Amino acid sequence: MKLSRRSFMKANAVAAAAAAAGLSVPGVARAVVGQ
Amino acid sequence: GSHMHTNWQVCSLVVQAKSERISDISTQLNAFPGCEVAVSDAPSGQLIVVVEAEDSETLIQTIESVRNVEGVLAVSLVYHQQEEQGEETP
Repeated sequence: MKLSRRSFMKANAVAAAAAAAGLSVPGVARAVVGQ
Repeated sequence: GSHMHTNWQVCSLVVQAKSERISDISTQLNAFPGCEVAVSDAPSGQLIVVVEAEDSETLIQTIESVRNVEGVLAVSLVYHQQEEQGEETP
């Protein structure tokens, strides 16, 4: 299949779906690493 | 991967339905071409599914399915996904 974005989109989608729909925090917590 | 970004219209909608209801209908959204489940989580019986269409008029059409589906008790779609320019919020 032609799937090449659900990995990058899911990163931002969860940020607007978790802090809004109280969903899970996949990329809204792990921040101990900077750079 | 190098330069390569181009899209027409698509966003992520959070369908809210019974915990085992969404598995039936939510999983279906992933089977459709336009609609596609991006994040599948069972925090309260709601999953995230993105849908793309000619324009917003067609995009909202899909919501009629999840909203009219009994298993769906609520619907919170808030997320713009398109490559072209920046001028909105998260």
